[PDB]
Order: sequence, then C-alpha cells, then structure tokens
Amino acid sequence: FIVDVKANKHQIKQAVKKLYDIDVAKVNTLIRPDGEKKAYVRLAPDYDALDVANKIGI
Amino acid sequence: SSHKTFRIKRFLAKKQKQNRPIPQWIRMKTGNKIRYNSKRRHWRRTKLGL
Amino acid sequence: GVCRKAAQPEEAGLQIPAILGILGGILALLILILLLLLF
Amino acid sequence: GRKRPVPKGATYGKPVHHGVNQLKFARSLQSVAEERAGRHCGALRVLNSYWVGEDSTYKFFEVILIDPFHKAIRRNPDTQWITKPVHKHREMRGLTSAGRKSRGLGKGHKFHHTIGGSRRAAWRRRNTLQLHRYR
Amino acid sequence: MKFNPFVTSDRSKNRKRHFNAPSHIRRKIMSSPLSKELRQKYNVRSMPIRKDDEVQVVRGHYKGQQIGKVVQVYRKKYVIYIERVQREKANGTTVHVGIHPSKVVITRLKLDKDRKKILERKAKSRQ
Amino acid sequence: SELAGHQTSAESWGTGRAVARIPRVRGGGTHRSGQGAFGNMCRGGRMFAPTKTWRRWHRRVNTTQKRYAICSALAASALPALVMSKGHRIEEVPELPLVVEDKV
Amino acid sequence: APSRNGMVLKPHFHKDWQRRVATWFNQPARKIRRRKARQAKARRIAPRPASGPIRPIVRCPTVRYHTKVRAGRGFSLEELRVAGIHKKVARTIGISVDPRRRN
Amino acid sequence: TKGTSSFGKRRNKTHTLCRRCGSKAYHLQKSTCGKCGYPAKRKRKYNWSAKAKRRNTTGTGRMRHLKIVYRRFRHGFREGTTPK
Amino acid sequence: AKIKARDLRGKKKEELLKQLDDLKVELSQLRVAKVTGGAASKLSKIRVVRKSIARVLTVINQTQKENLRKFYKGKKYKPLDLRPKKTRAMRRRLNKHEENLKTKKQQRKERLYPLRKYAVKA
RNA sequence: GAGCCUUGAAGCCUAGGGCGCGGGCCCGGGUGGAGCCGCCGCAGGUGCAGAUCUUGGUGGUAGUAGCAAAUAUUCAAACGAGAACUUUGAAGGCCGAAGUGGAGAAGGGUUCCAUGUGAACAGCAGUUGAACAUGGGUCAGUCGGUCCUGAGAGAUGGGCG
RNA sequence: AGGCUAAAUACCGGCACGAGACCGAUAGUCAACAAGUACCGUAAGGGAAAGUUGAAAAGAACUUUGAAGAGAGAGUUCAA
RNA sequence: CGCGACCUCAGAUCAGACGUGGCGACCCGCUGAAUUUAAGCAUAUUAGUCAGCGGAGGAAAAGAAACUAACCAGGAUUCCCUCAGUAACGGCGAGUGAACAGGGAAGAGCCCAGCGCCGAAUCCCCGCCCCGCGGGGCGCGGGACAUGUGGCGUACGGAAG
RNA sequence: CGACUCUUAGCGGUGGAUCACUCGGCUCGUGCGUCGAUGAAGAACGCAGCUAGCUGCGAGAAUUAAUGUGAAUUGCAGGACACAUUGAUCAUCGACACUUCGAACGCACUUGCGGCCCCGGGUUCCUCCCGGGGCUACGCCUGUCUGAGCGUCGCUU
Ligand SMILES: O=C(c1ccc(-n2nnc3cccnc32)cc1)N(c1ncccc1Cl)[C@@H]1CCCNC1
Ligand SMILES: [Mg+2]
Ligand SMILES: [Mg+2]
Ligand SMILES: [Mg+2]
Ligand SMILES: [Mg+2]
Ligand SMILES: [Mg+2]
Ligand SMILES: [Mg+2]
Ligand SMILES: [Mg+2]
Ligand SMILES: [Mg+2]
Ligand SMILES: [Mg+2]
Ligand SMILES: [Mg+2]
Ligand SMILES: [Mg+2]
Ligand SMILES: [Mg+2]
Ligand SMILES: [Mg+2]
Ligand SMILES: [Mg+2]
Ligand SMILES: [Mg+2]
Ligand SMILES: [Mg+2]
Ligand SMILES: [Mg+2]
Ligand SMILES: [Mg+2]
Ligand SMILES: [Mg+2]
Ligand SMILES: [Mg+2]
Ligand SMILES: [Mg+2]
Ligand SMILES: [Mg+2]
Ligand SMILES: [Mg+2]
Ligand SMILES: [Mg+2]
Ligand SMILES: [Mg+2]
Ligand SMILES: [Mg+2]
Ligand SMILES: [Mg+2]
Ligand SMILES: [Mg+2]
Ligand SMILES: [Mg+2]
Ligand SMILES: [Mg+2]
Ligand SMILES: [Mg+2]
Ligand SMILES: [Mg+2]
Ligand SMILES: [Mg+2]
Ligand SMILES: [Mg+2]
Ligand SMILES: [Mg+2]
Ligand SMILES: [Mg+2]
Ligand SMILES: [Mg+2]
Ligand SMILES: [Mg+2]
Ligand SMILES: [Mg+2]
Ligand SMILES: [Mg+2]
Ligand SMILES: [Mg+2]
Ligand SMILES: [Mg+2]
Ligand SMILES: [Mg+2]
Ligand SMILES: [Mg+2]
Ligand SMILES: [Mg+2]
Ligand SMILES: [Mg+2]
Ligand SMILES: [Mg+2]
Ligand SMILES: [Mg+2]
Ligand SMILES: [Mg+2]
Ligand SMILES: [Mg+2]
Ligand SMILES: [Mg+2]
Ligand SMILES: [Mg+2]
Ligand SMILES: [Mg+2]
Ligand SMILES: [Mg+2]
Ligand SMILES: [Mg+2]
Ligand SMILES: [Mg+2]
Ligand SMILES: [Mg+2]
Ligand SMILES: [Zn+2]
Repeated sequence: FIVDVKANKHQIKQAVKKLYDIDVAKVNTLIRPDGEKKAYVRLAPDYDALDVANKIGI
Repeated sequence: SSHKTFRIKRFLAKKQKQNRPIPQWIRMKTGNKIRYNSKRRHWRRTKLGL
Repeated sequence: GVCRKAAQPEEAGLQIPAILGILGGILALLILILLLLLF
Repeated sequence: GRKRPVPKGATYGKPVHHGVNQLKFARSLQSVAEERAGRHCGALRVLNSYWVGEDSTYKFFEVILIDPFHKAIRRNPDTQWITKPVHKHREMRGLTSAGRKSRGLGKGHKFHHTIGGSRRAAWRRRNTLQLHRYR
Repeated sequence: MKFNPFVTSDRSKNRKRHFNAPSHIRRKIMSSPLSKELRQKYNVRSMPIRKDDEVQVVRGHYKGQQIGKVVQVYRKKYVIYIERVQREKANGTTVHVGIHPSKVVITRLKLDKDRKKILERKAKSRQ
Repeated sequence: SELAGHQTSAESWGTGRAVARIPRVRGGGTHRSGQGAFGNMCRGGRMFAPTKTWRRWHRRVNTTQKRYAICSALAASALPALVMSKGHRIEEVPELPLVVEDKV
Repeated sequence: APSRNGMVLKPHFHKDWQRRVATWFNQPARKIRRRKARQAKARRIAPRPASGPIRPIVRCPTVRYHTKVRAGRGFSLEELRVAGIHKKVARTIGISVDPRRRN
Repeated sequence: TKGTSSFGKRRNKTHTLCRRCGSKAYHLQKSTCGKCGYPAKRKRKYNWSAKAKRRNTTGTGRMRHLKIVYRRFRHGFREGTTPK
Repeated sequence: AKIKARDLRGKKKEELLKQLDDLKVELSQLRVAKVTGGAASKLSKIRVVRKSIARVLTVINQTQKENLRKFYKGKKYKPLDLRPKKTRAMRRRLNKHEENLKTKKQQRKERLYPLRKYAVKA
C-alpha cells in the first residue's frame, strides 16, 4: 500500500484491520523516493492475499 | 551519500517531481506560448547544492 | 510519442551551454615573463 | 560619560574625531534609566521618574509605571490618554520629563535651534529648497 | 463626452478589462441585437445569447437568410458556433467556423423564467 | 526616470584585461556578467543627464498682457478677411460679429 | 573659475539638495481640498457664520507698523468684564477669549 | 598546487538549509544563519542593500492572510452573514 | 445523485457520519480504480465524490460551531475563536462605553456652559 | 490643407527619371499590408566613423592548426537501411593482489534497472550510452542515527551596554 | 523644574484609483514573456536573454521517392 | 517555645489580562563617519547627513509662555510667501546661516500634585437577579486596594468660605 | 577557351535593423490608511482525470458554505444537464476550515526525547504498555493560595 508519511506502523496495522477485517502479521515500511510511504503488510497464515486482492479489486 | 536526513529526501523528492517534460495537451491550448520546460535540469551540468 | 520526441530537441533549451564561458577572469601571465625592460 | 566604542583608540578619521575618552552622550542618565526600565518591562507604560540616591559610581532612580490594561485605569476617563495607543514606549521617543529636557525644547530666542517639533524637522524645512510651478 | 472621474477613457485599461473580464461579464459583452419585428414585439434592443436560439448572420463570408441554431458559445474566444455554418478541413472532417456575436441577428429566443424576467426588466427600464 | 539605472553594481577592470575602462557588472554564469554597466554608451544604462521632475514647466505672463491678448483676439475676430484666412466658412453667413437673441 | 567684471557668487548648493526637493505640484489639489473643507465647515456648522469667532482691534508693535491696525486674537478679559459677560459664555456666544492680553 | 589541483579537496559543506528562510546559510560550525540571522530573534535586514529588501519584504510570497485582511477592510469587518 | 447542503442541514450528525463513511468508501474504491487501468468514466465521479465529501464536513462544522455558541451565548469568558476576531488594534481599542464615559467635572461644565446656535447679520 | 490613402499608407530595394552648391528631396518600377505628410507656430532624450566605445551578428585567417601521455588489435557470424567501434564466438594481448579487481565513508541525487527512439548532445561514427521518452526499484527490536561526554559552543541567575 | 489635546502639515512603502506635449521591446522598473525565474558563487550577494502566423488553425488530407530528417506533386486562404 | 499582626520578600502549568515579530515612504530618540571642497591640508566644509540601533500612528512631533518686544504694544502650536542670502559664524578663506515684527491657511483650550473643606462620601474582584435584540452595560449582598492618602469641590485668567 | 579574382545588378540563403502594433513601464494627483500570541511577514511540503511551470489553494487542497448572477468550463474524454427541486459557471465573500517551520511556545532540533490530565480499546489497574484529545515558552501586571526572615512588634512557655 501507499500511505501518507504522517502515519506510523501501529496506525497502519490498525487501519488495515479496521478497513479490510483481516489480520496483520507484521508491517514493513519505507519512504519511496518520489515522496510517499510504501508499506508492505504481511497477512496472517489463515487468510489469502489472492482473495483479498480479488475483493479489493486489483 | 547513501544515508541522509529526512529534509534532504523531501527536497530531492520535490526535485524529482519537478524534473519531467511538458505533456502534450497543454501545448495545444488557447493563447499558450509555452513550448518546453525551460527550467529543465540535467544532473551533470547543473548541481542543486543541497 | 515519435512526433513529440522529434519536436523535443528543437525546443529543448539550445542555450544551456550559453553560460557564455568567457568571463575569463584575470591575466597576470603575459607581463609575468620578466623581460626586465632595462633593469 | 560614554567611551567611544572603537577598538584600540582607532577612529580612522580626521584629527576632529580622535577623541575616544571624552564624549558625554547627549541623553540624560535619567532617560537612560527610563529606557532600561521600559524595555525590560515593555508591557507597561512609563510615566515619569525621579532621583533617590548616588554614592560614587551608581546613580539611583525610581520610575513610576502605569498599567495600560487594568480596569482601574481603563475607567476613570481622566487617565485614558495613556491607554490610547499612540503612547507605546514614551521613553524611547523621549516624551517624558527628562526626555523633553534632553531634546531641548522651549520657546523664545534661546530655542531657535529647533523651531518646530525637533532639530531634524527644523533642518528639513530649512534645507528643503522649495520650488513652485511659477517662479 | 466622459463626465465621470471613475471610468476610463484609457485604451490600455479598457483593453485589459476587456480581455480579462470574467465569464459573467463576458456574457454581457457577447450580446446580440434582436430582429426588428421582435424588437417591435418586445420593446428591447439587445440581449445576451445562449445555447438554444435561432440565429441569422448579417455579415461575413456566410451571409443572409440562413436561420440556424447555435450550439456552442466559447466565451473564452468571444465566439459562438452556428449549426449550418461549416467548413471541411483537408482530411474531410467538418468543423464549425467562428462568428463574433455582433454580426448576429436573433430571430427566435429560448423562453425561460429568467429570460422573461430579464425581458420585463428591459421593457420596464425603457419605459 | 527618477530612479537609478545604477541598480547594478559595477567596477572597472583596469589597464590589464584589454577591452575597455567602462565599469562592468561582476558575476558569472549568467551572460550579462561582463557586459557594459551604467553610463550612456552601454546597454541598459542611464540616459545622459536625465530628465528631472523639477523642470520649470509653468510660465507666468503679466496680467496686462493677458488682457491685451484677449482684446487683440476679439479685435481680430471682427474683420472678415482675417477669419476667412484662418479657415472657417463665412461665405454665406450674415454679419460678422453674430449676435442672436437671449431666447437662445 | 571667475571671469570679467561679474558679481561674486556664493550659492548654497554644496549640500546634496537634489535628494530633499519638495515640489509644489499638489498646489491646485490643496486649493480644492481647502475649498471643500470650508464648504464642508459651512454645511457642518449651522446658522453660525463662517470664520465664526469675532476678532478685536489691535495695533502692531514696531516703530514700523504702529500706525496700522490688525485683527487681533481675543478680547483681553478686562474688556470682556467691562462688556459684562462671563468667560466661557463668551466662547459659546462666539466671542474670542484670550486671557494673556493686557490693556 | 594552488588552483585546479587543490580544488579537488572540497568535501565538507559549511552551509545547510536554515529552517526559517530556506535560503542555505545555516553555518553549522558557528550554529547560526548568514542571510536571515536565525539564532537571533529579529530578522536580519539592512538598508545598504536595496535588493535584499526587494527580495524578502512582503508582497513577494503569498500574503495568504494579509490578502483577506485587505478584503475584510474593504467592507469594514462584518460579523453577521446575509439575509436569505 | 447530488448531496446538497440544504438537504443536509436538517439531518442528524449520527447520520451525517454514516453518509460520510459511505462517501469515503466510494473515495477509496474509485481511487483503487484511479490506480488500475480501466477507469475512463469513474474519474469525474471521483471528483464529484470528493467535492461531496467536502460539503458534509462543512455542514458538520457549521452545526457544531453555532451549537457551541448557543450555550456560551450571554456569558462572560467565552473561548477565543468565538470571541470577535476583527483585528488586533480593534481588539485593543478602549470601548464605546469607556469612550463615552465622562468625568463629573466635564459634565457640570457642559451643563453650565452649553453650546448655542447664533447668527450675526442684523 | 472640404490634405492623402485597402483602386494599397508606413518602411525597404532600385544599371529608372530628375532638382538643389549642399544638408537632402520629388517621381517612376517592384516588394510590402494600415496608417502617413505638407505649411504656420511650439517643445525636445533631435542627425555618427572613430571613444583598446556597449550590445547583437558575420567574415578573412580556414576545410588550416589540431583530434599523439600510459604498447593493440584480428577474423567470422548475428540484429540491422547502413558496421574500423554494438553483441556473441575464436585468437592474440594488457591491468598482475600497494590493480584497469572486489566493497564502503564524504560528495552526487535517480545517474540504479528494463523497454522503446536514434532528431540534438558523446567533440569521427554508432543498431550504442551515464543522451531522450515510458514504466519500475531503496522493506531492519539485535546495521547505523537516536543516548553519553570529549576539544568546545551556548541559556536563565549576575554584571555591562 | 507635572500632564493631555483636533485642525492647517509630510508621505517614492501599501490599498485601490484617474490622467499624461513621457518610452515604444538595445527604450521604459532589472522584470510587456513561467522575473527576482533560469544561472554563477560556500556565502554575503550578483542576475539575464526572450513580444508579433493568419480574419479564422483553415497547421497542409491524399499521392509519390527516401531507413527517417528532407523532398516533388496535390490542397488551405487574398497571400504560403 | 507557640500563635497573631504587619514589613521585606519568593514560588506556582494559581484565576484573568498584557508585551515580543514584521513593513519602515513620511515621523520620533540616539549614534555617527569619509570621499569631496578649500586648487596642497590639519579648523572649517561635506553634515549633525549615508550607513547602524531602538520606537510609533494614520498621521506623528509640537503646544496653551519661566515668550516676543521696548511702542499707541502683541499673545498656545503647526504650515506658506516674505524677512534674506540679511544680522551673524569662518585658517573673517572656501564656504555656512537664523529669528521677531508683516500677510495668509486653521482656529481650542484644559487637568492634576501642593494648599485646605467634606465622618473614605472612591475604585477593583467574586456571587445572585436586572434587562431587549446583532451584543453587553446600571443596581444587592462579601473578598480586597487604600489613611505613607481613592473621590467631590479646586489652578494662577485668581480660588474657597 | 575555361578556372580564379574584382565590380555591378536580378534571384536565393545567413542575419534580425527600420516601420507598424502594445493586457507593459515611468511620472503626477486624488481617495483610503489595514499586520501579529484569536499565532503575522517569510519559507518548506502538498493538491487537478489526463499536470512541469506560473497562478490559486491546505488533508474539506485548482477550492467548502452562503449572497448575487443566470446555462456553462474547455486542449480531450467523462460527469452531474438537472432549471414547473436547490440554479452550471463566474464574481462578491460576512459563516466554516486553515499541513510543518517560522516572535514559535513541553526541552532541543537529528520528524529526537519527554511530563501530567482525560476518553476509547489492553493484563478489565497502578509497575517507563496502543489509539485519540487537552495542557506543559519567557517577562510582567491585578488578585488568590502556600511559607521564609535572631526585620519590627504584641500575647504568652
Ligand atoms: O604556461 C605557461 C605560460 C607561458 C606563456 C604565457 N604567455 N606569455 N605571454 C602570453 C600571451 C597570451 C597567452 N599566454 C602568454 C602564459 C603561460 N608557463 C610559463 N612559462 C614561462 C613563464 C611563465 C609561465 Cl606562466 C608554464 C610555467 C612552468 C613551465 N610550464 C609552462
Ligand atoms: Mg549552484
Ligand atoms: Mg506632549
Ligand atoms: Mg527667475
Ligand atoms: Mg497609459
Ligand atoms: Mg545614484
Ligand atoms: Mg546606487
Ligand atoms: Mg534602462
Ligand atoms: Mg576661463
Ligand atoms: Mg566668499
Ligand atoms: Mg557633494
Ligand atoms: Mg496586420
Ligand atoms: Mg514631409
Ligand atoms: Mg517623409
Ligand atoms: Mg521625446
Ligand atoms: Mg543624446
Ligand atoms: Mg557606427
Ligand atoms: Mg569623428
Ligand atoms: Mg573596439
Ligand atoms: Mg562585437
Ligand atoms: Mg569569426
Ligand atoms: Mg600542417
Ligand atoms: Mg591537420
Ligand atoms: Mg591522446
Ligand atoms: Mg543484414
Ligand atoms: Mg555483415
Ligand atoms: Mg579505440
Ligand atoms: Mg606489465
Ligand atoms: Mg583500487
Ligand atoms: Mg560527434
Ligand atoms: Mg538498444
Ligand atoms: Mg545505466
Ligand atoms: Mg534525462
Ligand atoms: Mg526478523
Ligand atoms: Mg551497534
Ligand atoms: Mg553568550
Ligand atoms: Mg540578562
Ligand atoms: Mg506646562
Ligand atoms: Mg509640559
Ligand atoms: Mg495634526
Ligand atoms: Mg523590434
Ligand atoms: Mg532591461
Ligand atoms: Mg489569429
Ligand atoms: Mg497582398
Ligand atoms: Mg584637485
Ligand atoms: Mg589628499
Ligand atoms: Mg557638523
Ligand atoms: Mg539610515
Ligand atoms: Mg516593533
Ligand atoms: Mg499601524
Ligand atoms: Mg499657564
Ligand atoms: Mg533682498
Ligand atoms: Mg551646518
Ligand atoms: Mg536578398
Ligand atoms: Mg533577438
Ligand atoms: Mg455549493
Ligand atoms: Mg527555540
Ligand atoms: Mg493528548
Ligand atoms: Zn536563514
């Protein structure tokens, strides 16, 4: 995901749950050199990234 | 310099946002006489200096 | 595009090496050669 | 009296100005005390001041300060002139008792040096060469 | 002769206010006269234009007795476009041709509530 | 003009640096650096001894001459050969000094 | 620098006078301002006359000017007491009161 | 070894972007600013350089509040809203 | 559909909240469409959706501000933004009542010596 | 001046016709596309060869000097309109571990990588590149900053101004 | 040796505003244009060049050489 | 030894309020040169100006005589024409340089300390009602200032009884 | 004879002078005379469907509301075309809102380190635990509270 730079890792970990109703294993972040924040979110081993991608549209 | 403080990355981020040419639908507007980015920057000839 | 790229040199600056170069600076070399001129 | 702040007695000028040790600094010491009190407490307004003591080196003044925004002074309309906002920092524009006496203003033949307002205003009107449409 | 001290005879200021007036003044500038039968019927000299009138051209290359409908109004270009007035390019694509609305005679209006109110204001002021 | 053409700062180069002894702007990179500074014979310098807003514009005339000229102009307006020799059209006009009624 | 038989000139121009030149160009505008101020004063008062306070009869003070006579400032409270009227009542009536004047 | 050989030993910058005027004069080794004078309270300006005033006085930037100061002065600071 | 402020002023804030939630859902889904390819028609829709998001927050703050005024009204010591802004010199002017307040000496002076109307020609 | 002009003014050119002793002018011809002049008065930032004048442009010199520090290339094939330089193979060489290698600090700021173009830029050329255009790439409790004090710098208390 | 106070008065900053025997893009503010912009210097600071198609883009369809630039026909308009 | 009263004092993220920073064309307070002039240069002049610093408003500053004058006397301040390139200053050189009379524009005067008389008759803060809006001002009870001096009457033109 | 060179002239190219135009300057004058702790001037960063500048704006980001206006903006799609609902665009702007630095204010600035109070979830609670909000700069004034003094003094042991 692409996140605004004010948000930290705990707030991303809460926001992904409170929008998509799926757990968060852990969160890596980096500052993409264009200026935004690129956040990798690993899901729980129960869920499916393919199903979540199909249900968010990508 | 491969590790640098955060203000420098915001500055370099806005400069990478600046460094891009003119889209073509602006060139055919009404009353426009802009033909190219005169403010275009090449990384060998001009150095911004932080 | 092809037409945009072919256009792009004709507008792309043409006078950024018109930094003009030839401020030059100071001499201090021609007269250096001490000929002495009647020491 | 004040010592001229140039280092090592070096004026860099004519023999008019080599006098480092002897300058007296026009303003009076009472107005100096008023300036320091006012700009240390710039929230207040300076009314006047007076002498209380001197021994060798230190000279002692007492300065009365009027509060601008207390209600006892914002009422009682004989006093509202200092609450009116043209009197911020009277001591630095020299409107006090010692300030007028330092600026040197009166009436008559002993005061032609400042004919109206101040010596700079007098200098302005005297050396402003005036030119009309018709001459 | 100009008698106000608050309006300009100045050519520079007049051209500048003209070419930089906003859209709700450009409506008043792009105004057309009405035909003489309609000005007899309504007692009004001129009106602003809109998308839906019936329009005859009085001068140009395209002159006379061709009462067509307007379709677009570029207030940016001070130009209306008329449905009959066309010209092909080289590649056989038709394009509308620019007509300034001073060269335009209105034969029918589009009736609407605000147009009735503007028309009644014109008649009441002409008195 | 009323303001400087001396917004630029300038110095000369001297006997060395062959070109001239005009003051020159000091800088680099921007290609005005090394052009002609303030002066008359240069690009973007002040005009010679420039116009000043205290020029003696208005002039005074004596009041007796101001009235004398009015009397002379009214006297010249009475003769027909003078006013036709200015360029008016008085060929089919009645009397010279026209005088209509106060109903006008 | 001088020449043939010509008068000695000492003009006062060595001081940088071209900086501080105040020039009468707003003189007709000030005349119109002061006309509008006087007409505004006349409309803002009432029945009270313009140049409202009356002025005394006063002789100049110089062996040069003492033949003449001048509209003075005020009525010299001794005179105003002989008139039989109070002080500030005269200021309200429009009678000028200047207490420094001696008779 | 005075010119082009000794230019190559330039590696340490002595000016960084100061946080007040953004104009690259924050001299680290004195911990101050050159242009605006940041560790001082008052803003640095001088009469002996007119072009510095011409670059940094008001009117150059947005005046993003001073605009609406003028726009409210043009009516005189109303506090009601309008009638319908 | 269109979300007019005139319609929104009668609403309750708990329904404004849910309506804003639905609008931000539309915002995020059409922004996913903005990232991915096939979105030729949804982009004017994302513009009208974000301008609709602005209106509801405007109505909410318009309600909350005057609802705060309705119970600080008639009170001393109401807060700073609800105090009159105007400008700093107009805050620090005296008062109309302190302006018109007069001492008893000046009052008795005006009572004894009032200003008259007169005229002098005859 | 009931001045002149879209039936063509200003400006420009002219082996054209003339005038004046000249300053200069008038007409003809051609370009040119929207304003111009005569006279009487009036007011000027009012007439160029130069000032190692200023700015802008172009010559002769001249297709000349010059593309020479560090040994060096050759054959075949491929893609291509086009190969002394691109890529692959083979061969011969150099750097020879204090390197023309493998990685970093300061500095640079996207040059990193892929795809496409070869108009300008690479001082020859180029299918190539660090050129241009499109689109990607930098993930840390345990690597470092953050924390500590050093040489020092700096605030309140105080003093001076 | 304590104090207050309008007027007439100065104003090249600002806010709008009106005019001119002023300059007409090497002139006039440095800035008629993306001007305190590009750019130079570590910095104080220095600081440009650059207006004009046509009435209307009607901006050359299509053919035909050439790898393309470029060209020859054709076409637009009063004029390419 | 404890407690109480003050007097000097500190503290607080005490309740409420205020000052800082900017623009600086004009104004106000200080500080303050030098080029140049004098054909040299030291006083003079450039000038109490450029620069520096601190302040302020729509204007500021000034201001109701410890005045001008010397005769038939004027009468706060400000600004203009005159005074005047004068009286005067000056290696009595270069140079510098006022003011009152006069005529105009605008017109405006006032308060307090002191002195004494009135039983502190005065002000601030808190709390309740009072009232009507676009929004805050008089009155009633208790906490303070204040007798080392609130307020009324009072100003050199006399004032009080 | 050709080539070369020279001079004219026609044509063509390089070049951008003259002329003509001007949403620009300069000067004069009138009218007004307004910044900031309720966070100014300035700076940074960000914002459009296609978007780099300029311009305009601030997580409501090419503008929100409201009043007037009355059918568009425009380079191209789309989208609301609704108007016998509320009505496009543009101007006015008085209600909202106003990221970070900046006098900058919790202490410094490296986006670092905090401290209380309060509210939602945590171990259903303090013991250096997540999210959110508020408060936490200096100086000074009026009053409150706390208390120092072999300073002066009383009553008392
Ligand atoms: O390079 C030069 C050099 C030589 C001549 C000129 N000149 N003289 N008149 C001139 C006119 C125009 C241009 N140049 C000119 C300039 C420089 N050198 C040098 N040699 C001898 C004396 C002085 C120098 Cl500096 C170095 C020094 C060490 C040995 N290697 C060479
Ligand atoms: Mg640089
Ligand atoms: Mg005073
Ligand atoms: Mg004369
Ligand atoms: Mg003009
Ligand atoms: Mg000058
Ligand atoms: Mg200068
Ligand atoms: Mg110039
Ligand atoms: Mg001689
Ligand atoms: Mg002499
Ligand atoms: Mg001089
Ligand atoms: Mg034309
Ligand atoms: Mg002629
Ligand atoms: Mg001619
Ligand atoms: Mg001229
Ligand atoms: Mg000349
Ligand atoms: Mg010449
Ligand atoms: Mg000559
Ligand atoms: Mg030459
Ligand atoms: Mg040249
Ligand atoms: Mg050459
Ligand atoms: Mg050779
Ligand atoms: Mg060769
Ligand atoms: Mg070589
Ligand atoms: Mg091949
Ligand atoms: Mg081959
Ligand atoms: Mg090679
Ligand atoms: Mg070897
Ligand atoms: Mg190595
Ligand atoms: Mg090459
Ligand atoms: Mg390739
Ligand atoms: Mg690469
Ligand atoms: Mg590139
Ligand atoms: Mg791990
Ligand atoms: Mg470690
Ligand atoms: Mg220190
Ligand atoms: Mg201190
Ligand atoms: Mg007095
Ligand atoms: Mg006094
Ligand atoms: Mg005044
Ligand atoms: Mg030109
Ligand atoms: Mg210029
Ligand atoms: Mg056109
Ligand atoms: Mg033609
Ligand atoms: Mg000499
Ligand atoms: Mg000398
Ligand atoms: Mg002196
Ligand atoms: Mg100064
Ligand atoms: Mg200040
Ligand atoms: Mg102000
Ligand atoms: Mg007196
Ligand atoms: Mg005389
Ligand atoms: Mg002097
Ligand atoms: Mg030719
Ligand atoms: Mg050119
Ligand atoms: Mg709306
Ligand atoms: Mg700080
Ligand atoms: Mg909080
Ligand atoms: Zn700075």
